[PDB]
Amino acid sequence: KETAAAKFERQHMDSSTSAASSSNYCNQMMKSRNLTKDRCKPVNTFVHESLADVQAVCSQKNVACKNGQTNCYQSYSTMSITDCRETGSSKYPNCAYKTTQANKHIIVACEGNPYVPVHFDASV
Repeated sequence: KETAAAKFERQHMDSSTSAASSSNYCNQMMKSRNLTKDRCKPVNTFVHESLADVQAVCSQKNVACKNGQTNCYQSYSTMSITDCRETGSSKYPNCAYKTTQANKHIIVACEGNPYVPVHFDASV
């Protein structure tokens, strides 16, 4: 139903803001991107850079993915990101998330043609 590339954009891209401005950002974004739909997705990272800058990571530093695959790439530069993690008290359907803003290098898994980001591996 959703292509792998479109699902990555929906779950991780937020180019409309330069950084999460309030502690409520994660509760708002996890719901509007439909990540609290049938369950509370426990962890999710939003990247605040243009889509072209994120797609460009697929041509940057090739590294292993946590799973051992080798189609992962680490951005040469740091990027504005927001980590969203369910709190100890979150309860479907009352999903509650802790928002943590940071500037780190992102690691993404790339696939296809065009070769674009399909999974968010981690940040450093």
